[PDB]
Amino acid sequence: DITDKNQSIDSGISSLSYNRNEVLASNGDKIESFVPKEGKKAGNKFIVVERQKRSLTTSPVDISIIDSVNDRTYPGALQLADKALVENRPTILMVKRKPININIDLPGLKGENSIKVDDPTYGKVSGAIDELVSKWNEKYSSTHTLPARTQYSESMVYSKSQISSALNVNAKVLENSLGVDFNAVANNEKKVMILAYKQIFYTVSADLPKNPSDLFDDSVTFNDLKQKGVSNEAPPLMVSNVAYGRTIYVKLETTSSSKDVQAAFKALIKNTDIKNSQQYKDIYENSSFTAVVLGGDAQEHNKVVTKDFDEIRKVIKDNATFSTKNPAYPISYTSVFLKDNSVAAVHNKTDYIETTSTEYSKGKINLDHSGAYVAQFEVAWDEVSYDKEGNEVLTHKTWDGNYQDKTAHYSTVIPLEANARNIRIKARECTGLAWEWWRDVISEYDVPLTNNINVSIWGTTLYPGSSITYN
Repeated sequence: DITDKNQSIDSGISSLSYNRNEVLASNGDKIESFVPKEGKKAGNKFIVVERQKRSLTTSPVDISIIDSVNDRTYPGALQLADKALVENRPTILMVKRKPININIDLPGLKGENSIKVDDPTYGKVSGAIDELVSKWNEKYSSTHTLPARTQYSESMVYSKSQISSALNVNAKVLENSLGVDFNAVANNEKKVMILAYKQIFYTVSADLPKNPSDLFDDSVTFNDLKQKGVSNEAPPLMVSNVAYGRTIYVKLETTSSSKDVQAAFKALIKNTDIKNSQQYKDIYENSSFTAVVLGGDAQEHNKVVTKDFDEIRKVIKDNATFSTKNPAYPISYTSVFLKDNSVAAVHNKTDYIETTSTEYSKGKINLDHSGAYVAQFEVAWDEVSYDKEGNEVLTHKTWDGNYQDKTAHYSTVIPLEANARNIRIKARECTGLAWEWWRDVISEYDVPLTNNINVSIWGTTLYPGSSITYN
């Protein structure tokens, strides 16, 4: 009973100012610059990046607990709604607890899947569930293993702050357990795709209280709570739900930049007969598949890393079976504002860059003048580069051998850089007054920058011959 006159328990709370749609918000990073496009030389290739702005906004209900085989949050715990909570390290409230009812979502129990907890508390709650669980085993004695509810999530990685909203997990976690090299994808060197195999066995639901005062014991006056920490910035919450099980986390990382990564990757995953593409096969060489299992009942720090995805597969699947006997650890939960008893949701909002790319393979041109006459060639193309605006800039370049007699069997190669475009070859036979007045023995326009563009002419002044193969 404070002099502030907000003495009644149900009064303090119900009369507590705040905005649910904020008190639990995680306004991400605030980026404001980059460059719409960029090419880059790295080995016998030409990299083309593109920088688009993206804004992934999400409002989660399903919050992931940090210390999987460890930290303990449960149906009843009362946690203030502050930033600590968001970082999976929520402050906690401990006052005298009046009885409550638990209920597990386990199958074939609708009607008898509910116990009471005379003294809401971890050990208490846990044990209860324990007894609850077993009781099931009893009703289902010829079954020791039942499938687990798998929830799939998946996405490439552009930022901690990005993958962190997409998959809905503390970014730190991934950065340690899966070991992410952000700055490598941030520079489009590495391309990462993370897998989210949330294994579910069941949950536990704490029956909603008609009123707050129905939780704390009468001896608990709202003012002790205003004291425990509550405020317009600490609206207490009750864990309305907890889901138990684990989570398989695969990481598909690579060094390529061939636009067909997410492609190859997905093809690989879904294991579609397209994954036998020679191109894919190459993108696969430069890729490492790491898969770990968090949550519980699984040798901590365990981990896999195979170039053969088949190995990642056995992992996942062999983690579907959910033993009813062995302990199931907490991995997800959903609290509720006492006051309005509405579901408490987090506000992840952030802008990030969407890297996009393609790779170009170098090539050279070989000329074969096994001709019974004299000829001059004219090879010209454009080298591409990108300005600060992300615009193409066509630098026109020509072979210094252009406009020059070449006799019975000549030989030369013309090294073209992987950023070569508008490639046109053209051999003109020298029967006439001058260049623009000779007959064309070959003239291919916009030739493709193949491994090798070989132009070979042959023939008689009168009866010329020519061809051009590609690799």
